[PDB]
Amino acid sequence: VRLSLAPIGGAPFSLDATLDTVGVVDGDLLALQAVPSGPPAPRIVEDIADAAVIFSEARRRQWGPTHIARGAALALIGLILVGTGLSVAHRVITG
Amino acid sequence: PIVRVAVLAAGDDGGRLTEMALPSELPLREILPAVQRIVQPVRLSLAPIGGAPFSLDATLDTVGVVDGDLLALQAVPSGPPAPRIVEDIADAAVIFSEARRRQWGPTHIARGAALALIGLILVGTGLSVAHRVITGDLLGQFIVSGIALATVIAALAVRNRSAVLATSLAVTALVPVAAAFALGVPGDFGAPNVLLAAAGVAAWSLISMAGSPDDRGIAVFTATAVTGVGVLLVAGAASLWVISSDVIGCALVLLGLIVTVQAAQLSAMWAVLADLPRRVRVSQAHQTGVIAAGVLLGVAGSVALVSSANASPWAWYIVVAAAAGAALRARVWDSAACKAWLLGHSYLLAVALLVAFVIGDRYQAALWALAALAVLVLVWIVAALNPKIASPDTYSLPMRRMVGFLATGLDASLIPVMALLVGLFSL
Amino acid sequence: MTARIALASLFVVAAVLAQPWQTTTQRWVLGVSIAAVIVLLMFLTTRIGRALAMVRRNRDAHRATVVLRVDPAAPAQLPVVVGYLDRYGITCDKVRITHRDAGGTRRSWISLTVDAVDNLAALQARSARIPLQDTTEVVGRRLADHLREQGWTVTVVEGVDTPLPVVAAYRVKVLDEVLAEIPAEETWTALEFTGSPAEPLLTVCAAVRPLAGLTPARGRPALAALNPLSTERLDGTAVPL
Repeated sequence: VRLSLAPIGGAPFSLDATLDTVGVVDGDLLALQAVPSGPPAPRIVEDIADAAVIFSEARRRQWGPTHIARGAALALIGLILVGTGLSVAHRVITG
Repeated sequence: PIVRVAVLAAGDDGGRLTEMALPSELPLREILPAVQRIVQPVRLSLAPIGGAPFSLDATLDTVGVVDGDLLALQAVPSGPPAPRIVEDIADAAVIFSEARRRQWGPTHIARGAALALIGLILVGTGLSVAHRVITGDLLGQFIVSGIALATVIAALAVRNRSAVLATSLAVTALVPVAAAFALGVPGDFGAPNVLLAAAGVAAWSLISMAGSPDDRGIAVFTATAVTGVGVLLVAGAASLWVISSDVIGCALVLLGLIVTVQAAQLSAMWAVLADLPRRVRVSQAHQTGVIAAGVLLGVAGSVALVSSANASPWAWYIVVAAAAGAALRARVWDSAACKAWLLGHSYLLAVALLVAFVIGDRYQAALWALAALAVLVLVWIVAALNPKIASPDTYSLPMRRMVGFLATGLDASLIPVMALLVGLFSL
Repeated sequence: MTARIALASLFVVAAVLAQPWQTTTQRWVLGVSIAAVIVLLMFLTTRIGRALAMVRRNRDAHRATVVLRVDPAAPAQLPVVVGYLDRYGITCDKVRITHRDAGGTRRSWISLTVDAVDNLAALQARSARIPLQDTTEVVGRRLADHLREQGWTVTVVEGVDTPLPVVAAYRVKVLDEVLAEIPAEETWTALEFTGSPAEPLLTVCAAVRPLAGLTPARGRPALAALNPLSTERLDGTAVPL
């Protein structure tokens, strides 16, 4: 293994350079995690333009158990509404 | 114990999206200062897109971060809204009431006029036809055609001036139009008249679907068009060749399920990627309407087979089989309105039988028909309380499979039954 | 499949009513019915239409694909690539791994493709126009740098390779003895995962110039898109490993 120090969210330190050359000020947070056997991960950033549209899809969940409820009541309402009419339109002739 | 996540900070201009990997098992108050320097008088924090900000004390483990989710950089929730306070009850009515969007304005009048008009056309038509069907005098057909022609022009006259009234005025134009052609060579409400009308709306619709500059009114056109075309043929062949005591619907329910089972391809038949969003919905609108053509057809003759008395025990199973088939053919359809349409096929058909017997003076199957609705309503409710029988995930795989051979084992297994009712192979 | 069963049931009910199976008035059609049910029974008509379309063949921008070359590839770097099917809200359609074994060396490739209709929302945020290619490049660089993080040395590639020159198509039953088995002077093997890395699914095909459990493809389109650079879903039923 190879454990070493690292500022949070960055690649670990270079083992043979003092912390004072990388710029460690008194009061940082350093992590003892392994050493990259590869690249230092420059964390490529891409720009965003309309960040509102990302959330509007998060709220817009799928079919889900929500559209079931509208189908539930809108079914139940029509059931009653024909329920009375049937019985009294039964009576609009005889009873 | 590091985890790889991607944060999103968009407050300044557009937004900046980077990712990272971060040390779990800590109070987020420790790692917040770091991210604030990478991507960038208030306080900030981290939240999943679609949820509320995460506490500054919990860890990225106990707050449930999976390695690779997309967090956002939102603010600490709020403080108090600092309620106002006004003592004079007089101004307590003017102050606390502005937050309504109450102003009369010269746009509550725009919606005003059009809504008045659509009423004038509708009852303008219905009066004349009522002046034409319960009594007889053709002065209506003068007035029918008069208003029918007029609205025809107006939609074509504001195609590029309102962009919403236009598409609204088109859809209402087909009510008097279908009324007009239906009045040539009357009969007893006539045998071949229904041939003339199916030409009209299928004409009027197709002209306007392409005439729509955007969405919001496409699906209603598409569905009634195929519905007009569909009824035209099975009415035309019914006008000369076949007498078809009962087998008009045998053509319909056949044609019905045919349209429903073959639905994805038909939508494609109507077909820089910048204008992708405009193309994707129209595609969806096309599908959601086309399916309604199926159901409305599916019942269209089905309401006529079991309609009168003295029907067939094979006729009773000729409709029931179809219903279930369509009902179990929903699990393949993704959107919501797509599902509901076929799902409520039985519902729509249920009431049809009821009125049929009440208007047919039966008072026998009527009550049953009302008892055949509750059974369908009751299952809707228990589908809503617990997301268990509605969710096919807490099932078994052969159950998920058996429903398959169950599905295709019946929706098509009625064409042999179809040959019985008409007796196509009794000849 | 339903058209076949429905028409079969049709003819058979049509024939069973031939109690007067005589005078060749109801026996003739009886013969034609029992004859047709045979020809309707669905591995023969399929090659019929296949050969028709094949001889006819003798004359998008919703999908972009990024492909990675790593030399010392191994199944030790499998989870790192099955994870990238669904994360950062980008929902990669399918992830594909290909090896050429011509000679002794296995030339490796990762194949990543992203549609546009089921993650239209996210791409709509990067710009009003749809930056499909650039975005896919970004995820590809992310895989590159995470995989080099582990230690393997990777290379982005665009003139990737060819299993069909730009020739035997086989898709296997499902399991390991085979992929250790795979001959001739050239070997193209292609592994591909998809289907919700909560639990993924996969299909596998291989090409060289029936060994244990292979199966040919009569009717080639299946080879045309076996190269990683292809943007196609690798026809074949899926398996839960």
